[PDB]
Amino acid sequence: TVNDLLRTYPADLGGVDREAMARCIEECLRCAQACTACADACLSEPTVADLTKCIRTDMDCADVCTATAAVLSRHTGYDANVTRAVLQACATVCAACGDECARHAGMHEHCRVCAEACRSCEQACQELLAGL
Amino acid sequence: DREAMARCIEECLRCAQACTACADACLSEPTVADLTKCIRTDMDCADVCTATAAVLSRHTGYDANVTRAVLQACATVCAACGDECARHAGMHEHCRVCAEACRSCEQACQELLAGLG
Amino acid sequence: VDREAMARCIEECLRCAQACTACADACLSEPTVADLTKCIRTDMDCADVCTATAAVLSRHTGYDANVTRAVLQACATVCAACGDECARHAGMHEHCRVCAEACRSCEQACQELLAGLG
Amino acid sequence: DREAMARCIEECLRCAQACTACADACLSEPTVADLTKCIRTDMDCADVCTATAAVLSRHTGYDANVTRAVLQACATVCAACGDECARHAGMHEHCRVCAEACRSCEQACQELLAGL
Ligand SMILES: [Cu+2]
Ligand SMILES: [Cu+2]
Ligand SMILES: [Cu+2]
Ligand SMILES: [Cu+2]
Ligand SMILES: [Cu+2]
Ligand SMILES: [Cu+]
Ligand SMILES: [Cu+]
Ligand SMILES: [Cu+]
Ligand SMILES: [Cu+]
Ligand SMILES: [Cu+]
Ligand SMILES: [Cu+]
Ligand SMILES: [Cu+]
Ligand SMILES: [Cu+]
Ligand SMILES: [Cu+]
Ligand SMILES: [Cu+]
Ligand SMILES: [Cu+]
Ligand SMILES: [Cu+]
Ligand SMILES: [Cu+]
Ligand SMILES: [Cu+]
Ligand SMILES: [Cu+]
Ligand SMILES: [Cu+]
Ligand SMILES: [Cu+]
Ligand SMILES: [Cu+]
Ligand SMILES: [Cu+]
Ligand SMILES: [Cu+]
Ligand SMILES: [Cu+]
Ligand SMILES: [Cu+]
Ligand SMILES: [Cu+]
Ligand SMILES: [Cu+]
Ligand SMILES: [Cu+]
Ligand SMILES: [Cu+]
Ligand SMILES: [Cu+]
Ligand SMILES: [Cu+]
Ligand SMILES: [Cu+]
Ligand SMILES: [Cu+]
Ligand SMILES: [Cu+]
Ligand SMILES: [Cu+]
Ligand SMILES: [Cu+]
Ligand SMILES: [Cu+]
Ligand SMILES: [Cu+]
Ligand SMILES: [Cu+]
Ligand SMILES: [Cu+]
Ligand SMILES: [Cu+]
Ligand SMILES: [Cu+]
Ligand SMILES: [Cu+]
Ligand SMILES: [Cu+]
Ligand SMILES: [Cu+]
Ligand SMILES: [Cu+]
Ligand SMILES: [Cu+]
Ligand SMILES: [Cu+]
Ligand SMILES: [Cu+]
Ligand SMILES: [Cu+]
Ligand SMILES: [Cu+]
Ligand SMILES: [Cu+]
Ligand SMILES: [Cu+]
Ligand SMILES: [Cu+]
Ligand SMILES: [Cu+]
Ligand SMILES: [Cu+]
Ligand SMILES: [Cu+]
Ligand SMILES: [Cu+]
Ligand SMILES: [Cu+]
Ligand SMILES: [Cu+]
Ligand SMILES: [Cu+]
Ligand SMILES: [Cu+]
Repeated sequence: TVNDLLRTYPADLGGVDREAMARCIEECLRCAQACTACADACLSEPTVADLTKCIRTDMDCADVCTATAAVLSRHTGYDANVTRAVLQACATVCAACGDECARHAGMHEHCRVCAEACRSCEQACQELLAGL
Repeated sequence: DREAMARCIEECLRCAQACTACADACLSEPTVADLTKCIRTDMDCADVCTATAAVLSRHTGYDANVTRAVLQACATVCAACGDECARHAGMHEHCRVCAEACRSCEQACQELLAGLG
Repeated sequence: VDREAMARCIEECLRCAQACTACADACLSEPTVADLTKCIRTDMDCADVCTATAAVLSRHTGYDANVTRAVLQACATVCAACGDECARHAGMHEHCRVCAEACRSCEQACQELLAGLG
Repeated sequence: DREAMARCIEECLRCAQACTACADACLSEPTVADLTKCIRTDMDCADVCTATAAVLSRHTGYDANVTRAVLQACATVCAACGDECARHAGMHEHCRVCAEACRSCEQACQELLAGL
């Protein structure tokens, strides 16, 4: 669907890596879902009081990944400054979320899944950023 | 159900992205002046689906009234967006793709809504 | 006449979203966080729906009363639920008292607009 | 200083709403074909300001790198949106109002960023 809409856009996109752009959008949507699920699972743990930083960072990562996917999906009136700045924010938050979840991943499968999604999204954002 | 909940969350996030992409494609059409209702409805559908995905991710069974009310709003907006994009789908492949994403999301929301009661 | 009520509801929704996010964050920092998890979840839901609602209401191009009423109904429902949950903790936590007042005010502004359309 | 954080959150939510309204107003102009970059940038600014308001509401000082990165994105988008709307502000009152909201938000985000 993401690649579909990208191919039907009514103009040339410059020379942005189209396949990398589509991959990053897809990763951001998967990552947002993984983060929201991790936040919800942490909230239901009896040890929730020890997982508050994890929860907060999950929520931040979901919000930024959702914003990022939206900004990346838009090509009209493209502004490299905005796109680069949002990708950099997303990479930073995904790295932070990955770090926090990795600390709980031994104990909680939900944080293991979330950490993998965040690392993958971090890498897809960094790759797109380098390719612009 | 959990599996149906996760399917609906995924559909909502894809739908929001499809609507954003459709709005942007419409905005770049030379005939943009004829696509303004499509663009506005896409924007509404993106905002409601984004909210819906977030609300559903935190669903616990407790206060099903909230979940049902949000699902109903989402189904309604997806159907409206699907109807508008379907009008331009013969001419614009982006609206065809968007209409399909909205119908899929509409159906996933209706299915989940029926399964909560 | 719809427009002044629409603007009032948009303003209420933005105040409500901020109050809910602040309440969720304050609950998260309480030593008793384990007892406030439903409050936190509902605050987050109310912030998301109020932000969506304010955006839908701000748009007049290609207006469709059915969509607007459906979103307002969702918003009214979530504000009422959030108001109820925060009211349970309002005796103990000032943040939940403030949030409950914002949600009731937003609930009422959404119900008023809904009745006036439809 | 927590009051500054709350002020910035409020500004971000107002800015998102102002951008949404400007995008909608532009969409209804007969000259919409000339306003597409304004509309697109308004939509980006709404999404980023919405994200920013949420991130800031949960800020604890722990991982300041996240908050700073988000504020930097927000400042950049608000500046871009402010620039584009300022170009149409002579002709469209909606873009004048939106440009003022974006400049205020840009400045509040830059100020907060410097203070962390
Ligand atoms: Cu987890
Ligand atoms: Cu569509
Ligand atoms: Cu509200
Ligand atoms: Cu509360
Ligand atoms: Cu409310
Ligand atoms: Cu991501
Ligand atoms: Cu994530
Ligand atoms: Cu988690
Ligand atoms: Cu995350
Ligand atoms: Cu993320
Ligand atoms: Cu990210
Ligand atoms: Cu992440
Ligand atoms: Cu995570
Ligand atoms: Cu975790
Ligand atoms: Cu996690
Ligand atoms: Cu993650
Ligand atoms: Cu991520
Ligand atoms: Cu990413
Ligand atoms: Cu949807
Ligand atoms: Cu959609
Ligand atoms: Cu479209
Ligand atoms: Cu369209
Ligand atoms: Cu749509
Ligand atoms: Cu939607
Ligand atoms: Cu939905
Ligand atoms: Cu929907
Ligand atoms: Cu839709
Ligand atoms: Cu549509
Ligand atoms: Cu459409
Ligand atoms: Cu389209
Ligand atoms: Cu369309
Ligand atoms: Cu469409
Ligand atoms: Cu659609
Ligand atoms: Cu949809
Ligand atoms: Cu759906
Ligand atoms: Cu609220
Ligand atoms: Cu509460
Ligand atoms: Cu609330
Ligand atoms: Cu709310
Ligand atoms: Cu409301
Ligand atoms: Cu509400
Ligand atoms: Cu509270
Ligand atoms: Cu509370
Ligand atoms: Cu509340
Ligand atoms: Cu509320
Ligand atoms: Cu309201
Ligand atoms: Cu802002
Ligand atoms: Cu703005
Ligand atoms: Cu505008
Ligand atoms: Cu404009
Ligand atoms: Cu703007
Ligand atoms: Cu903005
Ligand atoms: Cu900002
Ligand atoms: Cu901003
Ligand atoms: Cu702006
Ligand atoms: Cu602007
Ligand atoms: Cu503008
Ligand atoms: Cu304007
Ligand atoms: Cu403008
Ligand atoms: Cu503008
Ligand atoms: Cu603007
Ligand atoms: Cu603006
Ligand atoms: Cu702004
Ligand atoms: Cu700002």
